[PDB]
Amino acid sequence: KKRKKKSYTTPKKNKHKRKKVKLAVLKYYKVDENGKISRLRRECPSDECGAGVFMASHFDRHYCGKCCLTYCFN
Amino acid sequence: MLMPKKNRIAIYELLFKEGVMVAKKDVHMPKHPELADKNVPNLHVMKAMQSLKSRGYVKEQFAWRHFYWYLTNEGIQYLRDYLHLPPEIVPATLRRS
Amino acid sequence: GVMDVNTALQEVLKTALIHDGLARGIREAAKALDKRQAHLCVLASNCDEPMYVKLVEALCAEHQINLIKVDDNKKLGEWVGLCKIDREGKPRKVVGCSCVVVKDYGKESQAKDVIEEYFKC
Amino acid sequence: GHQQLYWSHPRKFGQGSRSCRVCSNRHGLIRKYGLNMCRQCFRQYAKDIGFIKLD
Amino acid sequence: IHRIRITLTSRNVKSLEKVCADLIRGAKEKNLKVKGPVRMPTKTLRITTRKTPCGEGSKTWDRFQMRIHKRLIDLHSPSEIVKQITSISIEPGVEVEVTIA
Repeated sequence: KKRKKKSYTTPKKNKHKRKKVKLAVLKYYKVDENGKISRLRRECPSDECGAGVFMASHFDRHYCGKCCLTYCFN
Repeated sequence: MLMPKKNRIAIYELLFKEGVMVAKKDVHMPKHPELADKNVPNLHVMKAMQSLKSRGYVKEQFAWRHFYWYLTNEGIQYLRDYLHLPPEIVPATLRRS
Repeated sequence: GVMDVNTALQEVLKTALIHDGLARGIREAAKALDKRQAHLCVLASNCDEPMYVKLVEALCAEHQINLIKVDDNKKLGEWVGLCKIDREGKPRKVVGCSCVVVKDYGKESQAKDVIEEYFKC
Repeated sequence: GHQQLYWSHPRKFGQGSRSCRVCSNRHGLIRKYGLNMCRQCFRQYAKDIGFIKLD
Repeated sequence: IHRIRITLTSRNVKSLEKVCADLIRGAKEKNLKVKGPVRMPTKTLRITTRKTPCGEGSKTWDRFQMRIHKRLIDLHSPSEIVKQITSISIEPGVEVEVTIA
């Protein structure tokens, strides 16, 4: 087979590669002097979320990707 | 493969229930003729077989657009090791022999 | 025969190995801790990062589960094998977790009783 | 979401996946008595089907 | 009713007739009123195929014809007797359809 000449736009089919911190804590908060947790992460009624999996809510809609729910506060 | 390891070990168990089956030559087939409605993509079935082909402990006898599985003693040993299970699960056909 | 918690640690790590498990990293650690499918815990001597150890202590406080702290747990966890398919890449672990159930369904042991007697204290 | 989106459009009238039952070939499929082969495989393998030439 | 019908079909006339003779003798070995073999019209299946794999040369075709010969043996007897006669190492290529009504 012959060349299709990917020369104008990005000739890249590779996936994303990102750098971040080893200790990324976004399901909890630290430096709080509290053994309990004030629940700012939304309660997920799916039987696949425990205490280690939660969701973050933005100003636009409610994000999902596990059970396709909606907790909308726009 | 963006596929969980537990399902790969499930495939290993289902194969270990026998010694060799056949595969349909297709990547667009959602399910498996033997593992019907068990969330086993055919493309990932041939992915598994091609992986053990890269290992070199399995082969094939492809015919009429159908993969024909193989298994050697070292390959059976490797599958019985990665299953983390006793070798006691011999193919049921000898129990029906 | 007489078999202690130090020898039983090898048994619990082997049982964890047989059911793979052994969750690593930082993400997705307290999934089994919420619904109490795991009934056993292991800790290593000393610590390297205070954040992880204080998070683990706070999580044990959130679940009312008592930790076990032992010495030279790393060798006892390395004896069971952590190769991750052949000599390609390297393992790395700090805290040993025998998640989801203590003992095998068809393989029991008297080490479970002594481990839990020293685990519920 | 391809896992629930896989095989969305049912291609039932076409024989891309219902081609000659022997190999990756097309262009001359015949469905007489449900052969599902091209001419090549049928003619080379007509001795086992049971079709003989005495006309 | 106990009229057992064997719809027996095969590709070879001689093997078919040997099967029919053996079956009707095994019925004749017992006390069973029977009818003669009823020969339904043989199916002649035509498949005319181009010979050259890629179109070239004179327009040449093969004509593969499939002759399917079918007899029926309907005898007034319980099917168990006919099955007792059946275990006679039936000729290969001769298929039997059992009709009980």
